[PDB]
Amino acid sequence: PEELQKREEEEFNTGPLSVLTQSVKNNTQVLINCRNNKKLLGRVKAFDRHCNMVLENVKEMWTEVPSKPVNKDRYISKMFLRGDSVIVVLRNPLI
Amino acid sequence: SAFDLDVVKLTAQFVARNGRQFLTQLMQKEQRNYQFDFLRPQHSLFNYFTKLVEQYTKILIPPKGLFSKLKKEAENPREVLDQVCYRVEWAKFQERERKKEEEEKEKERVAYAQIDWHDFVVV
Amino acid sequence: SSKMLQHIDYRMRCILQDGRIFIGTFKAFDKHMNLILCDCDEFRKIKPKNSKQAEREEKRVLGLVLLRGENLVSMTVEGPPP
Amino acid sequence: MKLVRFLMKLSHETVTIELKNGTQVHGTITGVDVSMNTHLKAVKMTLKNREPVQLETLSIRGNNIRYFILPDSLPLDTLL
Amino acid sequence: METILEQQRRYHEEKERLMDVMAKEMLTKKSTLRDQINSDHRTRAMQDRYMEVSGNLRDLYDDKDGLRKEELNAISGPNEFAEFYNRLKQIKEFHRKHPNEICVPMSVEFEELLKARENPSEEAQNLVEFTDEEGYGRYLDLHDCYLKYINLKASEKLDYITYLSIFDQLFDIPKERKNAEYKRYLEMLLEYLQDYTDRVKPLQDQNELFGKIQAEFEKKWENGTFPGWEERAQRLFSTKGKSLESLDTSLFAKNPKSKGTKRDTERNKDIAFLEAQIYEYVEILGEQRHLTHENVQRKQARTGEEREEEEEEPYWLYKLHGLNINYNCEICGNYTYRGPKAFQRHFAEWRHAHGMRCLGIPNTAHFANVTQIEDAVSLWAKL
Amino acid sequence: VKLTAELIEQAAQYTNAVRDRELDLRGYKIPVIENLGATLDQFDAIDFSDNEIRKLDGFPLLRRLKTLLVNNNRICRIGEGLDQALPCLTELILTNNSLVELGDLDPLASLKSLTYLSILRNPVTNKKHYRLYVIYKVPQVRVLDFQKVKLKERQEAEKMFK
Amino acid sequence: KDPYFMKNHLGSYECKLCLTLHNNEGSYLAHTQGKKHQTNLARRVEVKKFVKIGRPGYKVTKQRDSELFQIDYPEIAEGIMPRHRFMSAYEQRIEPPDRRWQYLLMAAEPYETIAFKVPSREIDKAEGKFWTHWNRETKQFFLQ
RNA sequence: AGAUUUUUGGAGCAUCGACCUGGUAUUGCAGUACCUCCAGGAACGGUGC
Repeated sequence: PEELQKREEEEFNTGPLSVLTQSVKNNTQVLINCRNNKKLLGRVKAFDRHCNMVLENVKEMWTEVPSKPVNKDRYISKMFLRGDSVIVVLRNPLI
Repeated sequence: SAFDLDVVKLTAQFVARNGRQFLTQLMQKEQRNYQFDFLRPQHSLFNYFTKLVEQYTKILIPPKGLFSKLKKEAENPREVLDQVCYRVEWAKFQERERKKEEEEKEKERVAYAQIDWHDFVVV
Repeated sequence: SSKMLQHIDYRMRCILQDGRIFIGTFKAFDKHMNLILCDCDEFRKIKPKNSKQAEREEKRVLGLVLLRGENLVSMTVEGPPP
Repeated sequence: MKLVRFLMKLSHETVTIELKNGTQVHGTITGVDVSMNTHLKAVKMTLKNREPVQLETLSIRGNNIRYFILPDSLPLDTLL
Repeated sequence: METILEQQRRYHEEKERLMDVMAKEMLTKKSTLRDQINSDHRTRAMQDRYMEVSGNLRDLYDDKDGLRKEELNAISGPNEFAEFYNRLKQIKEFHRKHPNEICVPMSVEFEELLKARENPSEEAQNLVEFTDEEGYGRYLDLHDCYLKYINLKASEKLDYITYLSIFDQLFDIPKERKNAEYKRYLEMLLEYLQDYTDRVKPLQDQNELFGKIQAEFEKKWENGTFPGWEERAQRLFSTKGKSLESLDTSLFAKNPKSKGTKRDTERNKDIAFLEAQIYEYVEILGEQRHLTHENVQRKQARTGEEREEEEEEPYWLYKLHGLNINYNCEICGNYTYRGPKAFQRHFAEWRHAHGMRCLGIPNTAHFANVTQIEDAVSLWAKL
Repeated sequence: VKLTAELIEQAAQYTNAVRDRELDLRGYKIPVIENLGATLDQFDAIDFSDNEIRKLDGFPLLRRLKTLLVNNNRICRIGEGLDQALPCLTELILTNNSLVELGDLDPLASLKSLTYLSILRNPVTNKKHYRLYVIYKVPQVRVLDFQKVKLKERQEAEKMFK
Repeated sequence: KDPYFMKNHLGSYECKLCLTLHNNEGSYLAHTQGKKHQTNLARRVEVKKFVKIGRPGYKVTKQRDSELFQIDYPEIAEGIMPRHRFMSAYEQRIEPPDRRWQYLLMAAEPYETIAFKVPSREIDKAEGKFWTHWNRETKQFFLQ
């Protein structure tokens, strides 16, 4: 109800996902690590309690060995990532 | 109706290669005890046989493909589109002429049903 | 909705988590992504491990197979109900 | 709010669901449930280092799907 | 076989039927863009079929020049005709009429009320050649090209409006180097733009337009298509200026200009041809690009609800009354009746009277319950 | 009555006694085999008993097929493009045929994965050195007419027709 | 407003949709809600007045043909052709006795009708589109 | 609908199936893992580390 929604908003604003609340406040890009060693850099448009994120204008980079591995990357306009494959989520990336 | 159509096509192919109106390959076959009821104009198949003979005569034209090759109809889609547009314009003009003829017939029927039929004068 | 019950009792092929494909008549399903495939056949691809060797797929028929939802990845339709 | 309700309100959209074991199925998603079960029709599936095959119908589960890719002509404000 | 007589007339009749179908398609009005695009694709397919039939009919003239000496001869004639008539004198026991000699090409080149598509074009679909975002030639999909440009540039400082402004240039300075990796994306963007231009107008001659573009690239673009008042003459491949026309003509056959560089006329000729094709597609389809930019600006300036609205566009009655009970009436040709009261009502009717009038019995009240003809004849003879 | 897709779609496709998918097509009397690609490579054995097929040809590309039953027919000639259509063929039942010449089994050696063969009740087996010629033609076949190959038979096949 | 409930001749209520009867007023309002009622609801002059008439003198010339009359008319400057019609002699202004013949009359808009009596029963056809002609270049009317 | 059994993630060696040669006893009625033993060769394949 309303009390459960207020408790969910308090847990999203003051809990572990509050950095994810930084993704929807100032629209800043976040760095999410996947299970297949694919780092996704981009802001989050929508989130939930199960860490399911909706990213807009994201860039997915990974290392693929053909020797030395190359940093082959791609750019997606809109994407959705489940919370089961999320390993580490960084609020402020380096570059 | 395939055998009669094949016989009509054979008669149209044999009559188109004649050098005269009555000196053909079908006028002499009528006196050779060969029954051909499609040569008489009283039958309904004579109107189709005349169209088949006209198509066989048009297939022997010098631009029909015997001594020349068509380039505008075979290697120009714009010429075919212009011909289709001219045919559509001719069909629209024929439909407008038919509508004008129907309007004139309706005006004549309105004028004939409104005239006085009691003013009789014998001179 | 009832999209899972629309393809019931048809010759469907479900992809496993290990890479195998089980083709059979999925007659019964549940909410936990379980499948009851009557006259099922599982095909698993073998690695060539060479330069000139080709890639083959060993197929074995088991009959009625009860596949759990923890190993099933995706199910596709292959053939109509006979 | 949960993200399953935003994914359940999607019909006749050409999306691309990338699975966990190197599989990616691109097709028109026709059905989505609360358990993230994606039922699509006339899709193309490409496995890990394999040829992309074409399937008339497919039904991917919720736990086997790793990521999703939506087209650019899809508003996220009205779906949430 | 009459290849010069029957086959040429059949090809001429097929060409006339195709021209009549094209005139009937062009005379009818259009209401939607997708239906007009489907009608244009069907007309292009019919024009291609008519061109193939005309090319197959134009090659049947080798033996005609040899057979015209025997066909036009007046000494011959009814002998071979009588031989062919004796060959056509087989068994006529196949009692079957075939009116599909000329009506079948007329019906194959027509459409139905439920689906406006021809019989050879029944398997054609507009969704297999154009995407939903393009709108069957209304707009152009540029999201994948913008994503490829953002992946090649390796920077997130380029939005869709900046990519549309960079793609709007035709002869200005490029945003990247000509010898960089942007040419591999530009060739794909030109190959997509050529398919988008060929899909937007299927009735236009694509081969003649490609030949004209190749002639303009060879005779004009390779000989200084951009004169000046280093600024006098510019080369697209070498990317260097020239003092006069004689110096450019002497340097056109030079050793670095032929194959002694990484952007010479030997290796970078396909990239220059793709850039010229992209410039021709941008100059020919600039209105479609402006409409796509206006649609992108309207989608970006709208809210979520406006974008979502734009993206969405009885046995008991039969058992109580005595029905469903089979009854045989031998008078009216052993007919069936599903009720005793229904049979009693149909006994004093027009059908039973017409059945009894064939036997010669008058319609009276004594033959009301009469069913068999042998009993009715005896009842008529007894009275 | 010719063979089409309606005869294959209405046929009974089930599991056989060898734990494989087989479609029964007995009692059809099809003079030619065509349009067999409607199975979408979902069968391993195809039965063609009681048929009037004069030549075994016109087979589409099927990689899932592993057994062919052409028993009780009138096959006089054999096709040459059979190895390119069935690469995983292992069992071939060509019993009760009209093979008379020894050259009819020369395309039959084109199948490299063939291990089972049945050419019994045929006039080609009545001639002398028929099994030796069949062993010398296709050495990959291990079972010919419900009988295993022999080392002395292989030596006699390699010695003859030198 | 129920169009099925009516009042009988005995002070009762009658439903014609389901053909049911009700004695009191409380049973008619309770009969609309039910299975049978829901099943029955689910199962169920200007051109004639503006014509100028000056009556000029016509010029008709008849000729006995064998296998046709020619009427010379002035220029009418209109597309309306003069129409010919065969009528009986029973209708007249003064109605003379012994009138038992037919008359073919041709009429136009600016001119008066010219009528010729035909003593024969059927020797020709008085149809307009069959055997009549009107040359507007010479303004000559013929009918055969 | 997020806490261990299903759905918000543990991501050269050993064994088995075959292939080919000889001796050996069982001739038997059942819905079955498997199915007599010994000797010789293999330049066959699958699984885990």
